[PDB]
Amino acid sequence: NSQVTVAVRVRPFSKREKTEKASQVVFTNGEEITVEHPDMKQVYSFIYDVSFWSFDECHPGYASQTTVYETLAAPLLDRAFEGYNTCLFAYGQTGSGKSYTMMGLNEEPGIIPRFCEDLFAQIAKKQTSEVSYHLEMSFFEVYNEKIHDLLVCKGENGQRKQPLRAREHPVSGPYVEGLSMNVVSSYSDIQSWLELGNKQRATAATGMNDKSSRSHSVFTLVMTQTKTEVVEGEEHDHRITSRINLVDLAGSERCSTAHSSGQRLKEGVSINKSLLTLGKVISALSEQANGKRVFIPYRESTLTWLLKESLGGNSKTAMIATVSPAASNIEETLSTLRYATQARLIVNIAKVNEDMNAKL
Amino acid sequence: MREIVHIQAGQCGNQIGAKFWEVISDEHGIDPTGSYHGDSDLQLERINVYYNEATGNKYVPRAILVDLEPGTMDSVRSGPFGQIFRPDNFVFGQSGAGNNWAKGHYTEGAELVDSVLDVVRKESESCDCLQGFQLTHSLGGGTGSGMGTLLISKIREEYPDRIMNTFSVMPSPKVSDTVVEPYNATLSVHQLVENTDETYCIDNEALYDICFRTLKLTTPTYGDLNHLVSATMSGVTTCLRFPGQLNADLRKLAVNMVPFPRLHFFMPGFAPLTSRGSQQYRALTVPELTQQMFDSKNMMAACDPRHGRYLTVAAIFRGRMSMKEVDEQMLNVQNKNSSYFVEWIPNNVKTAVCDIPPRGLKMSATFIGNSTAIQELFKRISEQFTAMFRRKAFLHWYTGEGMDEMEFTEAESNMNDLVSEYQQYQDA
Amino acid sequence: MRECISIHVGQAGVQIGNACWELYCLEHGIQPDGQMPSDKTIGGGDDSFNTFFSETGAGKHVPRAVFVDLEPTVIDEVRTGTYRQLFHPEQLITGKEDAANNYARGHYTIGKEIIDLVLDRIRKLADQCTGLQGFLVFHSFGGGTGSGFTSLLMERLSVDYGKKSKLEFSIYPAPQVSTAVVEPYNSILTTHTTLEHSDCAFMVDNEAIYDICRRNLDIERPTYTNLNRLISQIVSSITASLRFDGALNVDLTEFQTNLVPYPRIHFPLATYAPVISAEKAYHEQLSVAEITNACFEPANQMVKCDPRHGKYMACCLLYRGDVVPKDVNAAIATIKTKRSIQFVDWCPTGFKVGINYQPPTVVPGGDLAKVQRAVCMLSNTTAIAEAWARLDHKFDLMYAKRAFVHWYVGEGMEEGEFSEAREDMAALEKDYEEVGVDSVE
Ligand SMILES: CC(=O)O[C@H]1C(=O)[C@@]2(C)[C@H]([C@H](OC(=O)c3ccccc3)[C@]3(O)C[C@H](OC(=O)[C@H](O)[C@@H](NC(=O)c4ccccc4)c4ccccc4)C(C)=C1C3(C)C)[C@]1(OC(C)=O)CO[C@@H]1C[C@@H]2O
Ligand SMILES: Nc1nc2c(ncn2[C@@H]2O[C@H](COP(=O)(O)OP(=O)(O)OP(=O)(O)O)[C@@H](O)[C@H]2O)c(=O)[nH]1
Ligand SMILES: Nc1nc2c(ncn2[C@@H]2O[C@H](COP(=O)(O)OP(=O)(O)O)[C@@H](O)[C@H]2O)c(=O)[nH]1
Ligand SMILES: [Mg+2]
Repeated sequence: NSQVTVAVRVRPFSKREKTEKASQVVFTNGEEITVEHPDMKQVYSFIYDVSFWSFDECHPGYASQTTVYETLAAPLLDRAFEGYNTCLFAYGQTGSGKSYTMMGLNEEPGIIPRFCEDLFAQIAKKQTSEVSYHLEMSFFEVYNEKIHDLLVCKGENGQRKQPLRAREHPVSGPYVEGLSMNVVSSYSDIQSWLELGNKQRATAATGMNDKSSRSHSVFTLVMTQTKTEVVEGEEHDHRITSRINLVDLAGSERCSTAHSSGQRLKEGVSINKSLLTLGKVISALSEQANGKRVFIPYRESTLTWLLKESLGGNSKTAMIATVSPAASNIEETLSTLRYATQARLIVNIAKVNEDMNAKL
Repeated sequence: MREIVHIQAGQCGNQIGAKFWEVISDEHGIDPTGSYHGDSDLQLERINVYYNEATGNKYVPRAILVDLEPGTMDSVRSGPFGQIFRPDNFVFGQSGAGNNWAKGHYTEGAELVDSVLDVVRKESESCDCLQGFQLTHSLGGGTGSGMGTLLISKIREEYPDRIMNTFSVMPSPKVSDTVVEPYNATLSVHQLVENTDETYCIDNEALYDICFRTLKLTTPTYGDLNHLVSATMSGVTTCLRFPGQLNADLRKLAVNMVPFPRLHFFMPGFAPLTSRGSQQYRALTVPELTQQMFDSKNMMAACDPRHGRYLTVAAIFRGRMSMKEVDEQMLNVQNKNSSYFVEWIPNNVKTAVCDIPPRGLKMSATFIGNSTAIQELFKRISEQFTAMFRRKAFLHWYTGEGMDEMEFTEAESNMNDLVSEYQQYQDA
Repeated sequence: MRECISIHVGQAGVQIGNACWELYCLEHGIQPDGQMPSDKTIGGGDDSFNTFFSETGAGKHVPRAVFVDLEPTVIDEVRTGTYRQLFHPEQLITGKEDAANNYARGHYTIGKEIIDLVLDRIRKLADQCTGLQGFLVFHSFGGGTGSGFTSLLMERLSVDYGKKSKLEFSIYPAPQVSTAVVEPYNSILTTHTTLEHSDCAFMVDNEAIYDICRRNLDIERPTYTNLNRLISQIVSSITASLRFDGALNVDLTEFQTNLVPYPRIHFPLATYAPVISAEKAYHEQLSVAEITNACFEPANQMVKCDPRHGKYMACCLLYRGDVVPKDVNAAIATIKTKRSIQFVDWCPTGFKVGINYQPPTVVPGGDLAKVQRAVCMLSNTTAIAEAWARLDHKFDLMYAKRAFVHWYVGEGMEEGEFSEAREDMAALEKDYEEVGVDSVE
């Protein structure tokens, strides 16, 4: 069923920032969220289903990473065992610390390693001679509407890209043609692979910051569930398959300010197109929720199209967005909320239905 | 200072170009030698949109031809206007595909496409600033579909900032001049909804019914059916070649008319079409054209529009006119017939006007429209398609060039999915 | 001395300018060929004033105006037209592609490497005069060349030149009529960017002049010339103060003060009272009471905005010709005596008056008639909130389905930008309904 469940987070100040005394602006009154332009002209108000807080380490309802995992991840790990595909997104501009929320650090681990570790744990709980579990992995990206590979190395001649395709099987949905799939049992192994993937990622320094991204990044984990053992002879009449797709996304990248023509501009354009189409897709899902019949523009983009079976249908999803509270960065921050306004899924709607008179 | 290139594939594209250059040459004052015998300077200020120049005031076009069989080449050259074209641009090969899309996307076109692009690059680089590309290719058949689609793909990998546009004939319900129209057509749409900014559907049946009813012609011919397509093509760029109180271009018609990008299949129309006696019994005013244009029968799709609503339409009038009357008539059209229009667009019409009219009339007009009623066309093809593919009728001639069943199934979805999009807006 | 740079943009601005100069030249006694038979015969007089017309030692006059586009079909019509040997042949074209009626190409992809030529010529024109520099920029909503380029130019001229008077005789979108299907977007964004930099921004519309021309002058088949001559006579009715001599004159710095109470509310309307042909020029007295009553009629307005559902925050009247000011004061009193009109409580003065001695003139081949007086009205009112409340409702629909966007993001824009302007416009609506509340003590 339709399970969008968008979330938003608020980081703390840095040490550098607390030295410079970044003027706090973003405030709360619990579930509702407010912001106050330092001109003190108007107050914008945003509601979401869920609201975390990581600015004051002492305040009630504090959002530590344990809370993040224990509230968002666990339904995914649970549903995957039921045999359903799931997906998790991530929005956020550079400086809002998506790296802190997803990956985290050794003393405050983020989401990824917790999810993988709990998967390992439940595997080692259910692992009997009656049942087996196989886990396979893969990693790719999106850049100027093309597709590449990251896990796989390349030729030491020049910019030896990895040109790939997207094709459609009539049953299992779309896939990639030429892709590397690998096997896993150790968390350290996936950490190694993930580092090897994130190194080759498509990036470029700018006047803003050296470490910025220009390419979306998919991390795919295929799960397998083999139980079918015929009582009158060993025979796999079927085996359940279930997918997990994490993805990292780039920013909104207003280009009227960062006026640096060439490729830096021709990549941000495609990036924003992908964001737009993803937003349309989620806004369509929220209406699919309500029993109404509608169209979905799956085929209009690429990253939507390699997700078609994991996003739609009986599939549980999510999304989160890191931000920055420092009033110096309000503009980018506002878009970082204005993209995720799906809280009003079905409010203030007219109704006209007459299908009564069911009688003799 | 801007530019348009013309590519011409298959039999249809070549026989159409042989009447399009015949109409443009008659408007800019050109003669079969490629010389000038016009009357007004105003025809030469923007001749550099379609034509190049030459040594002795001769003018030569940016026309390119493709065909994989010379059976048309000598038909053009041995004609009235087959000799100004640049002989280095008459590309060809041999051993035509024989209405097999596979032979014109994989095998032969793979040999000829670089020889085509070697000329396309020459004709591009010799321009100052570029706007977009034009093309004239049939579907259903072979060469024009396969090689044309391939050219589109290679270009929009090469030159994506700029525009692309096609004037593509389509198959028809009643009669088919080829037994494998649906298959080739579906495979063509799989590679033309992605890599296009606008394409204009034309259907032979509509031209026939038009020429039977209105002009009351007795002995038509393909060469005179093409006279309406050349007219339309001419009108679409009249905003570009000439002045205008409210100018336009190709890109303007693209932005205004294509709300979401995949729905870029048009339904054209021209006015005032009348018989050789019945022009005395009519008046030349804006409403006399406006009632003729939104009629069901002056369209070229063989698609009853009144089975559906119009997402957006356009219009290009030509002559000394009164814009108040134009805008008022369009207001009344959006008023009386709201059911044939969409509510979530407030003004489903725009305009565009030029003040330099054609050689023989005081007034003229073209009409363009993105209607939902194209839906019933594609419902045919898929239907026509799938029952044949349920039994694999003519498959092996297509698998015999390194293909797979997979490549068909994809295409089918990409049409059916598209159809569903239109139906989303067919209801209120 | 007093001077005014004029900067036309887009097919609206240039087709307007070719009329404004046709009129200005016929007033000051000039032939289109630059020279001056008039003062050649008088042997004196400043009448070819240095306000608009720079002057060389060789007797030839060159106007202080420039105009731009990115589609040279227009400027070539000038260069070949009747007026080719008048203007400076720095008529800045970069007509390599149009704006596609999007704000994005006009303000960013083809707004870079091109704007600097315009700024250079503007400096070249300013450094020629040690005097007033009140800008007049004639553009039009909807289009890209007239929305985005203007939005880029004003925000830069506010940086270079700062505290000078900047104005805009912009054109408005008709609510029913349109020649486009993207005017709402391309209008709301422009309002957001130009709410701050500009000082006043007059507004006219295309539907009201159509309806006028069918009503009064008995015209059946208008064009896109006849309307522009009315815009040009409006502009003359303003600039007569700066050029010519008479009783009560109004410089450009006065309009921005008297009519812009708050910084954000600077979007007035406009009107010309006498509009008549050679037949109806007779059979009528043409007093001042008749005129100043006609100026407030609903039909003689120039935007389709009923004022009776609104209130006049401020108003300025500029007359011409043989005038007797006690008639003007009697007219103002007769106006405030009425009850259909409603002024606010915080402006019992409201009115302003400016008089000039010159008559109007005629553009031969035109519908208007030789008279002995004429009048112009400008108003900052509150009915026009409706003409914004519709536009956002023409916006909120489309954006609900993220439509007509993919081009825009395709030329360097963030979608969330839309979601800012809708707010900064909505706040504006609240202001036009905040002030309408009368104070309480
Ligand atoms: C002497 C005269 O004026 O007769 C007309 C004429 O009778 C009519 C029927 C012309 C005639 O058109 C046809 O014969 C015709 C018949 C069937 C299908 C298509 C065309 C005409 O042949 C066509 C021709 O139209 C033009 O000249 C336009 O420029 C047309 N170009 C050409 O016809 C042309 C083609 C090749 C070489 C030279 C000229 C055109 C239309 C749109 C944009 C650009 C050009 C004209 C005026 C007429 C004749 C000659 C009878 C009409 O032409 C068009 C397409 O608008 C058919 O309806 C109009 C109305 C005219 O009244
Ligand atoms: N009053 C008047 N308006 C005009 C005239 N010509 C065009 N317009 C207006 O121009 C608007 C169309 O957009 P424009 O402002 O012209 O944009 P543009 O000049 O084409 O510039 P681009 O959009 O970049 O192509 C419409 O609202 C018309 O009313 C004219 O001659 N007189
Ligand atoms: N309108 C029009 N259509 C044509 C003409 N000649 C061919 N066609 C269309 O072109 C199709 C034939 O495809 P074709 O171009 O011959 O394939 P090719 O042999 O590979 O080039 C048919 O469906 C016809 O409808 C013509 O003169 N006029
Ligand atoms: Mg323009």
